[PDB]
Amino acid sequence: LVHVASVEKGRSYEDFQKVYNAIALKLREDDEYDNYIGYGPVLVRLAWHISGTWDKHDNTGGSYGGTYRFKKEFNDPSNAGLQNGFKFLEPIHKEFPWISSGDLFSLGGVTAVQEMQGPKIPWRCGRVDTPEDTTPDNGRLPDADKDAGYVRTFFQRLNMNDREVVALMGAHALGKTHLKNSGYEGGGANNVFTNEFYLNLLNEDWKLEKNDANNEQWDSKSGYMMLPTDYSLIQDPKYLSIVKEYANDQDKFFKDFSKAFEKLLENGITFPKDAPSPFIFKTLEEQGL
Ligand code: HEM
Repeated sequence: LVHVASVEKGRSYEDFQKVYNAIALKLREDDEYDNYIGYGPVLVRLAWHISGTWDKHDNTGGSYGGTYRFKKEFNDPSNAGLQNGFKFLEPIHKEFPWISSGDLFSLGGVTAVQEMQGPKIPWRCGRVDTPEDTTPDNGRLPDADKDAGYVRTFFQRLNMNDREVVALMGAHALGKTHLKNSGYEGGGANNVFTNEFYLNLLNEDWKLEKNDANNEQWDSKSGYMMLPTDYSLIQDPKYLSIVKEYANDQDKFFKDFSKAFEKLLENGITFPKDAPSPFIFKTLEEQGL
């Protein structure tokens, strides 16, 4: 099964920079969402969930088809809460009806990472909407109550190795969990992209507690939390080494995250040899906007 990137007709870097800018300006404007976290974190999660349905074995799922717009995927219990990100992106799509849904969802994640002071994430256009019958079934996104061996095996389906997994998980510096969405009680939250997920794993005094949904999570007195799958990264000796690396090298974390996140958002897509090079968008701050 082959999905060939097809550039939206006549569009070029400047068109997509305009879409980036509209997303970034709305991120600035709609600042009260989720107790003043803003929409950044949920847009990153949305980009990951529309990509994380991919299966390397048959090239089903993945970001290309934009299938999150269909009820089966929109209503996946694993996607609870992401409707907020979809609703955020609705006026963007109305202003720019030419961008494909997969391009918009993935660009939302890139824009959020960069605007939250994260690394530059190169981004490629050309995802094409596919029909409702191409929507992947529920159950392809990962469980949080599991251990390191589960995480490692899960991410093999996405063609990610240990370093790529530990880098991607650093996005859990962002935002919070919400009991009503996922059965996990949120702790201290931020909307600035840093390597503090790794520092928190290594430096906090973690206690294994039960939350009000009767699920186990790791909590600290500082008010931070970790899922069992997060904490597995310091229980497994191979993951632990990489956690320590990223805790001690911000730039390395940024560079590895940027590569893994672009890869995640591009899995499943065949780019023609003459496709445009990846775009690196300027932030609002870099543009003086
Ligand atoms: C084993 C892998 C993973 C598991 C089990 C997992 C699970 C979860 C859960 C349960 C939540 C809370 C949802 C809610 O209650 O609102 C969450 C939030 C989040 N996840 Fe993950 N996740 C994983 C990997 C990732 C990856 C790879 C990324 C992106 C690179 C990511 C980005 C985020 C973000 C940014 C949030 C915060 C959303 C918000 O504040 O609304 N996650 N994740």
